[PDB]
Amino acid sequence: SLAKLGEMRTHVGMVKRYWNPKMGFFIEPERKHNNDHFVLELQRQSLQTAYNYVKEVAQNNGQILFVGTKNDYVKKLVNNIAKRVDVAFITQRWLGGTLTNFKTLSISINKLNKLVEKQAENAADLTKKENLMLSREIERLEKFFGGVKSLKRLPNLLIVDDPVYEKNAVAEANILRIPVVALCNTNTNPELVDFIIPANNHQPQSTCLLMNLLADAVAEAKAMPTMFAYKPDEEIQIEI
Amino acid sequence: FEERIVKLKRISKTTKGGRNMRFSVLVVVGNRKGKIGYGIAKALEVPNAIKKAIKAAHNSLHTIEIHKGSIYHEVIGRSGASRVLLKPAPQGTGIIAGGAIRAIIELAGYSDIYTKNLGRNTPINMIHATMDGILKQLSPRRVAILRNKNLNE
Amino acid sequence: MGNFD
RNA sequence: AUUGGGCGUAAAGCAAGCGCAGGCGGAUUGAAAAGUCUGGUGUUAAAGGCAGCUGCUUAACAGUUGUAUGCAUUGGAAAC
RNA sequence: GGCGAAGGCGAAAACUUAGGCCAUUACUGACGCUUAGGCUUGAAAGUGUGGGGAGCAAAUAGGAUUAGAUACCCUAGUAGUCCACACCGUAAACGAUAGAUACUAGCUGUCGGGGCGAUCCCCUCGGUAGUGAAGUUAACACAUUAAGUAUCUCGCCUGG
RNA sequence: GGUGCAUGGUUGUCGUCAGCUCGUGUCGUGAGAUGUUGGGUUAAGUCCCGCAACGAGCGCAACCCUUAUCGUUAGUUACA
Ligand SMILES: CN[C@@H]1[C@H](O)[C@H](NC)[C@H]2O[C@@]3(O)C(=O)C[C@@H](C)O[C@H]3O[C@@H]2[C@H]1O
Repeated sequence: SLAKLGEMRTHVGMVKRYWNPKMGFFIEPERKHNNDHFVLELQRQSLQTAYNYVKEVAQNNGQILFVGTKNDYVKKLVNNIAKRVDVAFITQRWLGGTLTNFKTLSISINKLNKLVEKQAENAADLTKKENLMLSREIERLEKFFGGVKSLKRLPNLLIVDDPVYEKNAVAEANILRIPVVALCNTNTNPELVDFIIPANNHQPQSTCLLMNLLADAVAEAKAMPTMFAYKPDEEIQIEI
Repeated sequence: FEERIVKLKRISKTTKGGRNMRFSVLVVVGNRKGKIGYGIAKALEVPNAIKKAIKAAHNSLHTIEIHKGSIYHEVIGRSGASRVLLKPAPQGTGIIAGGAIRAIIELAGYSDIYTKNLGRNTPINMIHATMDGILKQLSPRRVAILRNKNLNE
Repeated sequence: MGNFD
């Protein structure tokens, strides 16, 4: 129904035989190609289910936060998607405690407001040390609390690139009652994710295509244009 | 909504140039109508520890179901090697329990139940085992939906 | 289920 | 600790092995039924436990109405 | 790394013998597990009979050391350490885990058997190790060779 | 007059050493750990990058004073 299979050409390429046998129903015989290869029909069905759920959630003002922490490609991806659609985002991964309670988020947003509206009148009046401290505090807030400045209630949804390397937030979400949608190839615990996406993120092109697809999925909620949902073209771009 | 104490203890960590004495408090919270929980806290004095324990227990609040004002099926709960054996009490006999178990059962809004303790009694471990056993409770609708028959028997 | 409200 | 516990570091798995007796055991069918399940019959005294009733001013009590495992014969059931 | 039930087993060869693994397309007909009592084996030190006794060396002597040193250090010197015969039956004789029976996610090395084949890798049955989810144990930790799952038998356990 | 092992106040020492604990949340049935951890940079949890941690207080630095440059005030009993 969406994203015809002719555009998915390099959807595999995960690590060699280092996985979790909690999966397997989504995987074809492993020892036949020495790589984690997925079945594409169930892939498209899961993608359609994820699209349906995210559009249902966002239709009623469901705000989402991206999870982008890997080295180079996902950084630019999350930057582009966050600057395109008015949603919160995470630059560097959580240190714990920034998602389990709102009071810390409240003092963080208060610090951000005070800092910006005070540094608006303090840039060269005193020594370079205090101005540099103000700039460093701004940059630190961008590093950790950069995207969390437009929310008054706890985030109702979040999209994760992989449960590994982001275990803290997903564990809190298991503790919490918030639904979870995430990417996972085979190195996950499927119990911790409620909307499984068996889409491999090893190849950058597939990650870019899926991220743009989800951005367009959340785009229709706020009445903003869509770019790559039914387009008969696959995103091809040499790794930077 | 009752917040009765269970067991308050003196604890202390030993450090170079003095050891820090403090109070540890165990609390259990129950509306007597279904919302129950338990918590631990430690602090330098009474009020901070009490507030910490109340907040912790309120955060971990969870509901519990009532079967004709009784626990309609047997349960042997275990946690930290402390067996708790709970069995239904026919209405018109009264509720029997020991102090900590007394408070736990009365705080959960349970009319009567026959209880027994196996193993070395220990307050926190016993509370954990009892709550694990009570939250393990089944229901006739559960067995009905997991079975083919839609009746109790 | 869907439609998280 | 049959109900109702253990044997790695707290007591406790023998230094290891061959094995008598004992205990426990692959599937299908038959026969009886050695126990078991299930009836009838006779036997488990009286007093006493337990339930109802009655006269002791009344409870204490006493009496009465029944109940109580087990055993043997006898006929069914043949899943173990 | 391998072997055997354990203790234990490493120069070369000659003789006899033990059990193990794989395909069974072969045979007999459940003949299987465990095992009270008994029986066999069972490091090293020692006891008895007799040899041989190069070194090594408890006790023993001397010299240093120490307040003292009947010890660590050094030089001396028997029992013994070797073997033939008949004894002892002790242990940290430890995986401190009795055996057997099946069953319960994976991953990485090593070796043995079978096939394919320059080696190498491949698959299948196994010995043997390490890593690691469920689960278990109070914890440590254990993890298809379980301290998991349940069963059968024997032995052992009741404060110091 | 005595009891600084009965005391307030003040003082020495580690020592101008940089560590001490706190709130929140997580982990573990627990004492507890997590920050304060690892890597660079200084004498310094001064500072930052990463990390199941985020902040916050204390001491440390900055918050006082002088010396050396200059502006600017008054020129005396300096100055002449
Ligand atoms: C040798 N310097 C030490 C060192 O700085 C100690 N911290 C690691 C420090 O610890 C203290 O600050 C304390 O917290 C308690 C006291 C006993 O010693 C104090 O003085 C202690 C200093 O004397």
